[PDB]
Amino acid sequence: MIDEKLKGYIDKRLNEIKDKIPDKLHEDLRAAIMDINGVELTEEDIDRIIDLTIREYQQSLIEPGEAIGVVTAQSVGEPGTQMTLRTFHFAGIRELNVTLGLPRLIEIVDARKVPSTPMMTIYLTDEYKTDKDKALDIARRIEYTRVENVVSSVSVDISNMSITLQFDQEMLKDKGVSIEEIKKIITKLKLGEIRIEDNDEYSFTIYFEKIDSIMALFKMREKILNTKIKGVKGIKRAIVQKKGDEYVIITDGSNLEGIMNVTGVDINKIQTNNIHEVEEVLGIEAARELISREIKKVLEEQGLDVDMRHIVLVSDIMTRTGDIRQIGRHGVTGEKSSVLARAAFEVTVKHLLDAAARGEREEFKGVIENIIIGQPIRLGTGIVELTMKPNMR
Amino acid sequence: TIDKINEIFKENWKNKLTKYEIARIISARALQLSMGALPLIDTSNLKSDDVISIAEEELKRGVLPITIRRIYPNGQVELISVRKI
Amino acid sequence: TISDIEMLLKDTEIWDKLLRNELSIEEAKKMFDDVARSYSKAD
Amino acid sequence: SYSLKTIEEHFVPYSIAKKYIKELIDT
Amino acid sequence: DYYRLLEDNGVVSPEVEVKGGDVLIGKVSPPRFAKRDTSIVTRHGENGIVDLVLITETLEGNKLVKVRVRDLRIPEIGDKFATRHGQKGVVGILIDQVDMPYTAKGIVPDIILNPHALPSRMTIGQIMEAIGGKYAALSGKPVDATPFLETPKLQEMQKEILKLGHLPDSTEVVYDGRTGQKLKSRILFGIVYYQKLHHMVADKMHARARGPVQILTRQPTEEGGLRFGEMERDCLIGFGTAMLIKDRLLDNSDKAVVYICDQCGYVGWYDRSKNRYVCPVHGDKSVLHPVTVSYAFKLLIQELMSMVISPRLILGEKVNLG
Amino acid sequence: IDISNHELVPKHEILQLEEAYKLVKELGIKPEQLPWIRASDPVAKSIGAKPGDIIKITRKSPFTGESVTYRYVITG
Amino acid sequence: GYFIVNGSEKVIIAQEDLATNRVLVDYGKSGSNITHVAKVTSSAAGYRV
Amino acid sequence: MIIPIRCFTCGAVVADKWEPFSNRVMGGEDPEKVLTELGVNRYCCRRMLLSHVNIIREIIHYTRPI
Amino acid sequence: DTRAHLLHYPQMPLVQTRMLGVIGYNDRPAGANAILAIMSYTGYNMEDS
Amino acid sequence: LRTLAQRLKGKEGRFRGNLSGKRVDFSARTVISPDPNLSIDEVGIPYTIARMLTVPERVTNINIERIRQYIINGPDKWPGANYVIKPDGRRIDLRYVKDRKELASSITAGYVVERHLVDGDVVLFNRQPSLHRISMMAHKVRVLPGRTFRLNLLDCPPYNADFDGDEMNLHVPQSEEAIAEARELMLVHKNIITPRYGGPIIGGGQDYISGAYLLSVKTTLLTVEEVATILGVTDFVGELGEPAILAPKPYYTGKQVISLFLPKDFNFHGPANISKGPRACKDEICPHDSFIVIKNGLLLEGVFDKKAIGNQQPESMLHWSIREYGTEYGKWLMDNVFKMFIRFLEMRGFTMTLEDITIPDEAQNEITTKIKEGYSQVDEYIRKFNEGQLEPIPGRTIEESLESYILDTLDKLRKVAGEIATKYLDPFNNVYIMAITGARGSELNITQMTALLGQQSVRGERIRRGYRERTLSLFKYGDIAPEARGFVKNSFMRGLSPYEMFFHAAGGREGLVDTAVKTSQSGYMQRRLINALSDLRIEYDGTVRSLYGDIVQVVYGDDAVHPMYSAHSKSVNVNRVIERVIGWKR
Amino acid sequence: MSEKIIRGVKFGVLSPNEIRQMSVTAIITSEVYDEDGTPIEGGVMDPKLGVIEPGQKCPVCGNTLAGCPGHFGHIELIKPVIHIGYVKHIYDFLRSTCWRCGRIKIKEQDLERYKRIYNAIKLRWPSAARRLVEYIKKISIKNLECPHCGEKQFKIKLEKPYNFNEERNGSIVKLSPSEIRDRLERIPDSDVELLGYDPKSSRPEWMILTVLPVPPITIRPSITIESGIRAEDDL
Amino acid sequence: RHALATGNWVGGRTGVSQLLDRTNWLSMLSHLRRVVSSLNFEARDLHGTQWGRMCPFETPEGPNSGLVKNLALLAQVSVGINESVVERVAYEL
Ligand SMILES: [Mg+2]
Ligand SMILES: [Zn+2]
Ligand SMILES: [Zn+2]
Ligand SMILES: [Zn+2]
Ligand SMILES: [Zn+2]
Ligand SMILES: [Zn+2]
Repeated sequence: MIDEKLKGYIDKRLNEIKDKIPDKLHEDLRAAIMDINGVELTEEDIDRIIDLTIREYQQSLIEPGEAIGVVTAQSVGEPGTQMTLRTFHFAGIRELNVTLGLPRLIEIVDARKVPSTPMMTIYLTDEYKTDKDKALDIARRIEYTRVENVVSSVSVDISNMSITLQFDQEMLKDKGVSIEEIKKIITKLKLGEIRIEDNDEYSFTIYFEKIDSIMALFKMREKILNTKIKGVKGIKRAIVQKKGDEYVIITDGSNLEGIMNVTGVDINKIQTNNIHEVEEVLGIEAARELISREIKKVLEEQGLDVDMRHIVLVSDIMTRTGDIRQIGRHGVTGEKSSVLARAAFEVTVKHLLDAAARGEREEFKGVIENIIIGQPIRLGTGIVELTMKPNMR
Repeated sequence: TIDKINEIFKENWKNKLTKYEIARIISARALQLSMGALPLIDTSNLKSDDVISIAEEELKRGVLPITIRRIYPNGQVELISVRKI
Repeated sequence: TISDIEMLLKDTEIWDKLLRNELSIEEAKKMFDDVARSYSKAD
Repeated sequence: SYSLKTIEEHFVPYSIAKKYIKELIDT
Repeated sequence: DYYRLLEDNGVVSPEVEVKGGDVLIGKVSPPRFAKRDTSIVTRHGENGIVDLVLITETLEGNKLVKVRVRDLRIPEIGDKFATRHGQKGVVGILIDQVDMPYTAKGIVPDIILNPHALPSRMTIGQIMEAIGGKYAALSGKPVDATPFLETPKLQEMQKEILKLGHLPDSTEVVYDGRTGQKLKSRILFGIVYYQKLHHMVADKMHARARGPVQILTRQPTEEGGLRFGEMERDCLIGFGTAMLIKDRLLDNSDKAVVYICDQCGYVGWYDRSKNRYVCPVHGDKSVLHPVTVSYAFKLLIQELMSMVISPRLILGEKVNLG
Repeated sequence: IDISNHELVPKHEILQLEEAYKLVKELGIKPEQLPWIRASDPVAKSIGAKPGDIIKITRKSPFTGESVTYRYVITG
Repeated sequence: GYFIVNGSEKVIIAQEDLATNRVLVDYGKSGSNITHVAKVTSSAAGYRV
Repeated sequence: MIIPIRCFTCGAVVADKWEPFSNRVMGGEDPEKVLTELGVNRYCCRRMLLSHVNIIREIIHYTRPI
Repeated sequence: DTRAHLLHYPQMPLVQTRMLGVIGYNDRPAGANAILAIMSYTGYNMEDS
Repeated sequence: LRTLAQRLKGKEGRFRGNLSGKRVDFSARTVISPDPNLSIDEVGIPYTIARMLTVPERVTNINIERIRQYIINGPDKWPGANYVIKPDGRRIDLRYVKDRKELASSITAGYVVERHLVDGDVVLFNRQPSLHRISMMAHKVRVLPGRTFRLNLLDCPPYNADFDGDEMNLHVPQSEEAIAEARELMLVHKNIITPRYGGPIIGGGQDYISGAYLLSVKTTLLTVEEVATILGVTDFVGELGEPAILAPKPYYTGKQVISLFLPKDFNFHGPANISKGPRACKDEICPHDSFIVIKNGLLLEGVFDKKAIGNQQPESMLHWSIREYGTEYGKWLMDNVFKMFIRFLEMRGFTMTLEDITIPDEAQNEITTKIKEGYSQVDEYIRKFNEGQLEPIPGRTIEESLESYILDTLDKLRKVAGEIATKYLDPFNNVYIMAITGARGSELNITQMTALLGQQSVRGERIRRGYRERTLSLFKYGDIAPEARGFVKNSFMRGLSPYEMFFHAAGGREGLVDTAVKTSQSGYMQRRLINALSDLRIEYDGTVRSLYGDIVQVVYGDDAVHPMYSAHSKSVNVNRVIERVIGWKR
Repeated sequence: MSEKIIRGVKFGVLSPNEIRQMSVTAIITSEVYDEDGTPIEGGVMDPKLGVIEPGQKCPVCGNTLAGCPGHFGHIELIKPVIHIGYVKHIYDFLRSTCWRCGRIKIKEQDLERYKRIYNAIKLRWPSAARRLVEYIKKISIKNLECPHCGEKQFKIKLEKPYNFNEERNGSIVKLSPSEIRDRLERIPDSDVELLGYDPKSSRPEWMILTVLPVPPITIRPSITIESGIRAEDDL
Repeated sequence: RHALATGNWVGGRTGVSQLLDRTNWLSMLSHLRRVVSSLNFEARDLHGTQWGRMCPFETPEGPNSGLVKNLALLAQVSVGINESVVERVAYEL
């Protein structure tokens, strides 16, 4: 119910103030004033609103010399004593077990190559997203189902030197792969001259010519059972789930390149639990974004609130060197450009002896070693230096 | 001209005084008064005989002559006075 | 791998030379392009 | 706290040393 | 002064006040490698009265003397009390009988417990025990609260409580003691069993002023001081204070001054006989400057020097110069 | 395959040498003091970034909307 | 139920441990050449193997 | 150990009522009537008389020589 | 004993289980019945006080 | 044998035991006890602590006379002096001084008087493990009789301190610069809002919330004498004004009493914590006063709850008031208004009984019927599983599908029983008031105390450990009935069966060890992060470059806004400004 | 004599000459104390090293317990021994350069180019400089012939913690610490500088202990509990 | 005696004998009836086999949760007999 003259005045004042505030805050302010209705607005109210907004933004600004590193470290580490492993299963999938809490945060900040219980959220393309059956088919296509899962029974005969494989009718249908495909794969193995008889339906038997010792026979059997029938490597099980007008796939394994190669999956929206393969494939900025989002998710499931600025700073300091570097002794803490702080972080003598051998000198530009000897630090009150003229007092 | 927010920050902190600088000024003035420096404000009519309180009141009034020189990372130095004449 | 370290050395030397205003921007850009072309040809 | 650096140092005048010490005694 | 109360035979007589570091048994020991004092000093914090003195002969033939000292502990603010259900808590305050809220019959609480302690802890057994104790005191009949079988049940207990003269739900009308005004609501009253834990505040205080330090590290311990530690150091860093860190980690512990040679940088010494500074390596020809550091850092430097590591401290102008 | 279209990947741009000179003069830093990105990273390889350059990256952030960060291109 | 040793009442706490002279079977660690493990603890007179 | 001189809640003397109450309860009379006619109606005193142990009878055997 | 404690006036529980008399706890009691009022009288009983 | 490389290695070595962290002087450690009378930036200390811990307080011409008094009183009398130091540097012990008056007359400028702690002295105060920044704060000394440290209740959240007998540490800074930095930076009231998120870390506890709610109910009415008693605890003297009710009897409404403390230009329109369920109308027209309406500093509508004055609650009325009127006003409001809340709860009466958790017999029968229906449904699922007619959920096995079915059915049963118990429960009980207002309660606690405990799961699954195909010898072989595997149909009011109690204990066993492992893991991770991030600093151009010169961020947080000064996660809450300006006529 | 701050610490290997010059006495006596308990001169508990008993004058400086920094001693080992803490570094020195001359087993022109590059970026890019140093070390270990001499080089293997085995003919031989010290001393300063070390502050031959420093009494005080007998530090 | 006083045992296990706790009656009784597990999150968990043998509630909080237990009210520890007689009776059966 804003008057047209009032709207013109609002636009004039906003264009006047646009240089004193961020573009997003300006847009939010402009949207908020237009939204107001049911109450009369006057010139003085608008002027007061704008002045209060600018003054609050100016008061909200950070202060030079702030020891923001220690504040961020404490703000991230303090909820560790409140984070619990209360929930073990992902979303509404009771079957899938995912670690999410303090251990997940520890393995995120430690930059572990392979995470405990890796997971993937695969979004279907616009063709396959609507229907449940095609999503189920594409999920069943990629599960890495080996021969040992499919076979009901395996029997070894020495006199015939034969291996008989017996399959379940339902379990063969559950995987969705025919026995002819299994036999074709076994022939593709071609580890020796082999004869295969059909024997009973949903079963068959294999004999060999140069089988040699029975130890070789049993090793061959172990090789046969540990043969993949279908699906890309690394994935244990894939479950189709509904997220609202769209069906996605929750995956117990992590293989970004393999899933990207699968037809029917858009490469643009793929979520991976681990941060290393995305760094290898999507670069370092995507890795930093994923690190921040994963930390935010971990802090969110526990229900406690931590500001996004601290998470952003932590993710920035993790990927400062062009790669996801471990926070601990092998990484950013490992290279402080100082010797005393390095030797004090973890109690070791090897670093002092290494520095002595290399002839390295400590510049004492940091904080940890300044406290050790006794000189003041350069954070907060340290950054400010005063000049006084006592003559005119 | 690094970024718009950087300019806002720099023009905001020109006319204001951070709490670290306030704490440093108060601590320096208190240390000076303890050794025997003569207070500039009127000693009497003050409810608190503590040196810290006298230094804080001096800072609030602005009598004490102290100039803070802040060195920007690019080499620029800014002088901020506390006299407030 | 010595090519990468030597390229890093040359690039940081060119940047420090630019920071001392020894020569203008365009010549430094030519130097950057020339060194990149020369030592990416080997790789 | 006491950093001494001598710049453009001049020789001590033997003839004017008496005048300098007299001025110092006056001060 | 410390041997005032020691008897002639060398052991303190029973029923005497013992304060601070008074001696209880006077023993002299000949040196192992000229008498030395190994006499028993009562603990500095502990004050009490000698209760019992016992003298015996050990199997090997040595005289054995035992002295038992008693100390009276009156409950105070900070003493820890706990019920039979897991409600542990210190004493917030001790309130006089006049100030406590009295009932129409005049019975004042012995212990008042905040109701907010109940619903999160979900200890219904405490209220059940309160009602059971009230019924047991009123009717005088025994109460059995064995799990899965209690005699009598709750309903009969409430009915009998009503019969004896109190409210069935164990609440009762309460008047404010201070102002005399009746509370707008009734207050539950019970006879819950309480126990006094041995974590008294009397022996749980550790406070240190200026005192002794270690011979090696020159740091305060034994009364010993509280360790500051990494986490508190980081809290102080987070507030940004610098002089406070210097006070808490340098001034009040292992504050030392060491004279360092200009050229080699090794730690020298001041000679009291001749005002000249002396360098261990350079002798007398070099100038040495005093630097104020933590003695722990000097100990670290000397321990590295006991290795083949050679730390050479580089001095710099204390002023900003410029 | 093209990865720049992924949601996790911000907007990468290669800025000219004059802009880099102005940036390093205003920041008062050596170019290597900036956070640096490897020249072999796929996002840098897509835009053909060369070592010694500075990459301007715009990220989507909830505080300002678009945030501008600068990375340094290093050798391997 | 307690001894008096050197004037102090010392009591031997009960010690709970896996049964000796019995064989317990369990799976081997995943991703290793070992597939199944059985351990037996023989408690001899004075020594345990 | 020995019965308190006064009730903890209200400063009412209950020590002199220990011997009659204990003797009559041990004689075979229900504690309720004995307490009611003895002169203790507040349950704060009743819990004092009802829940008492009289340890002092056992301790006099194990007394410190002093 | 090196460290001993004594409650001067201990009371057997009013609300007693069956096993209390078996273990002899009511002959060696470790507490006293306290008239308890569940109310927020002053605020010095907050946070488990 | 320990050698010179083992001396400075490991725990209790030179690096950690001496260099990183060392024992300090002028430090005390004592149990904490509650004390609501002290200000938020105050700590109560015993007389012995004050007498033994000293402050140098170098003599100047201004305080000389006052200092003289400290020397007239000896080391034993408080306030007094323990030592005197001449300008020559010679220490003198006041205990052995022949005559204290003649020495007191002798002192002049330049002397130092090591004196007992007096009221107003600033001391650092912290509780282990000292996780976050504000776990160590500067408090003003107040000397009280007793032998324990007395900490204000509102200060419990920042220290994570609760009164179980867990102790706390107090350090007395000696240097004048240290004292000044402690006062100007680490004072408690200046750090009311936590840096982790833009929200107040100091606020109403469980009892303060209940008192505020009961004082702010629409039905409360206070006479003149009751109002005087309520306002006596506060440091407020002024005209009460005409009572809200003038006839037939003069009555002051609780909101009227509260509004005397709100600033005269303060507009708020948030909902209360009680409007978190069905009773919420999401408007300022609800007959239930669940919508807080404050206009021009008058609490015209709504009640105070955890969402109005509660701690750790961003975008609350208290948070907005502090952000707009300064931390000094925040502290003043906290002290006075919260003491008023506690006094009103004292004089009204708040208790816990068995009637308010006891449900009527009809509710119990209805819950039993629901339980029987759920048991029949689970038995039908089991029968279909045994007969092989069960239809699995796609992507899952038969056993997984059956377990999911059973768990979902039992969870729905527990939720339904809780809803039934809440519906049949009294509209306004003390336990209900505690739960709805956020004062130490929850809906699940109400369900478990009244309706039924529910399914007890260990490590996220039903109780499976025990004999073969039996979790317990009391049940038949291979029984998958709900009652067999850790499902308790009995509330705590009704009492648990022996096997039900065993299953409850088995379910609750996990926390006892999870907390212990979590503490150590969190400490290790936080130490790692602190050691990695310690060098960062905010510069004068907005950059976050480290002390070695390496730049981390061109702008901090993309808007150079500290989380401490931001309204939750927003630099400026525009709707809040709109409220501040036009809320009275909204 | 002006109060100053500490700008930094220059770490390095303590040369035997520095140990001999810094020490206040040479320790030659095995015995620590005498029969009567008085400390013996020239022993481990030499009063010259330091004072720990309050009220006792220090012979070297004359200061009391407070004000005495503690004075070092030294013992002359008859045969040099390998410092354990530096074995790896010594290992890295042994296989990189030949025993014949001590030069790096790398062509001279490549050595000049590597030295120029390292000197250019030894301080600007410490990580890149370390990578260059490890690459030079790898290519020096790979080459089994000295370009300067042509002498055949034998693979040197380190068996933990400090045993060095050289493949002479077809047999392993234990490398004596004296021979290792000679090989290290034959290495030039420029080659040491190229390998990432500082020749002036640290020298490879200094890693083999010719003289062992005796720490002062101050850092290893003799604590005598009142009940017990005199106790000595494990050092 | 040296084994009982110190508590360090011959078999390598430690803390076999502890000084009797006598703060009150209950502490002494509990400390007498105490079983300490020599040895994981699985072992700390309450097992359905513990019914009638170990108390489900009595356990320390912290690193020893579930590893130190108290013998139940009606729990008896077997004394044992010679194997030969049982072997003979089984063979005769
Ligand atoms: Mg506690
Ligand atoms: Zn020298
Ligand atoms: Zn009474
Ligand atoms: Zn409503
Ligand atoms: Zn000396
Ligand atoms: Zn050679």
